[PDB]
Amino acid sequence: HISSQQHEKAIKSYFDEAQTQGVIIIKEGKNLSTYGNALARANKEYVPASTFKMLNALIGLENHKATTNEIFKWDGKKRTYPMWEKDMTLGEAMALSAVPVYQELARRTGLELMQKEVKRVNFGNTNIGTQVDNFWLVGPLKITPVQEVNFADDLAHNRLPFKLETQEEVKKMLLIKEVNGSKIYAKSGWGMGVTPQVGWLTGWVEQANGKKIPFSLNLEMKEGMSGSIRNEITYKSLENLGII
Ligand SMILES: *[B]([O])([O])[C]([C][C])[N]S(=O)(=O)[C]C1=[C]C(C([O])=O)=[C][C]=[C]1
Repeated sequence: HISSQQHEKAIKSYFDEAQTQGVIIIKEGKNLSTYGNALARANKEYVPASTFKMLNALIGLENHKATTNEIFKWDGKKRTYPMWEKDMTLGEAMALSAVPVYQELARRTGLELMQKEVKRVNFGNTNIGTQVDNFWLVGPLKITPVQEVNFADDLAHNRLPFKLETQEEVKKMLLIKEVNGSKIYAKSGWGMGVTPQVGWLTGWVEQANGKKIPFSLNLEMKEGMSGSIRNEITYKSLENLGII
């Protein structure tokens, strides 16, 4: 019974109250819906930041640069965050957003193959530049929220150009929340190497009946915001729309 005006006002208020500017794009079948407090962000380009780990993992597994059980050993050097000072599989590194592990994977893939594969998937502006280990953090690779939700839609439905098994293995790494009978698969991003900083949460809800509803949240991370605001706004928005 809830009007579209009320859903739009509610979701906008979640971004307003977090003192940020952002959008969340929802896709139902082929139809995009855009909510939030800065709708024009929907077709603007931002660095993908750690959302690129979804594609990095697909590329590295497909090309035999790692297995899902391989343990990437911590090299013993101090990390930016202490939670990264440990040995990790790709899936554990996905959950911790452990940049160093995915930088190792990118170096195994190498610039030539990485560029070919990013072009082959047609991800964002497709440009990785000359540095195989940081192009998703500081540019030149960029992507819009519409492109991110369409990438999530492709992955959720096994439509990316990788083996089915590769896509299933990466999707298993993305389960972040179980709500009643729904499952939320997503990857966060926080681009601290750019100004303004960008925050992302891109993924999909798998409902109990099996329908998959992709989404992409994109906002501005401000001084002293918590990363959990990305999750909190996303979950509140999905709940307001009755998706979870
Ligand atoms: B990534 O998560 O976006 C990674 C590389 C840009 N972000 S970071 O290392 O600069 C800060 C960070 C963010 C997150 C997150 O949840 O996205 C997790 C750990 C560290």
